[PDB]
Amino acid sequence: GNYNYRYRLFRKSNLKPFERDISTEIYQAGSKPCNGVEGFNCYFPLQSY
Amino acid sequence: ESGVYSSANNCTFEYVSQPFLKNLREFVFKNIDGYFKIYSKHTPINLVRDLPQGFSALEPLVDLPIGINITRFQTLLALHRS
Ligand SMILES: *[C@@H]1O[C@H](CO)[C@@H](O[C@@H]2O[C@H](CO)[C@@H](O)[C@H](O)[C@H]2NC(C)=O)[C@H](O)[C@H]1NC(C)=O
Ligand SMILES: *[C@@H]1O[C@H](CO)[C@@H](O[C@@H]2O[C@H](CO)[C@@H](O)[C@H](O)[C@H]2NC(C)=O)[C@H](O)[C@H]1NC(C)=O
Repeated sequence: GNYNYRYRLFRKSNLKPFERDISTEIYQAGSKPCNGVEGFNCYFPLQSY
Repeated sequence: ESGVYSSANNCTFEYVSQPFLKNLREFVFKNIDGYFKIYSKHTPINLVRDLPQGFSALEPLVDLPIGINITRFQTLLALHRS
């Protein structure tokens, strides 16, 4: 299983054409402020295949 | 060149070209669709304080194929540190 091929899953909004995002930060999936603590309603967008 | 940059991480783009510079120097910077456009013009100014009365066009100077979500900018000086 090659897990090096990962990609971003969650983001605040969409992308303008032809640009790249390298923000490796927790994404808040709900009303719980992650504040660098992860947990519920908080996910790491980068996941592999 | 050691102004402020101290933790320059791995990055993508570098470029070098000719230098630009009572000199009225006008520049236009635009960012459209991951493209950076720079127009420039240099004139000999003879007015005291503010912009003069007249008309002068600006020629295109450089284009860059780099996509950045630019929102702010600042000017760089070279003070007499001595
Ligand atoms: C080269 O760029 C990559 C792209 O971000 C860096 O990868 C991660 O960078 C963050 C810092 O924002 C680190 O916390 C991670 O540990 C890095 N992931 C790794 C190393 O697998 C990478 O750090 C950059 N290279 C260097 C030497 O900084
Ligand atoms: C470029 O960066 C700015 C940084 O503020 C982004 O502006 C924020 O975008 C988020 C996206 O949901 C909004 O929730 C904030 O309210 C915005 N803040 C401000 C001050 O505008 C902007 O979206 C970025 N451009 C992109 C991602 O294309």
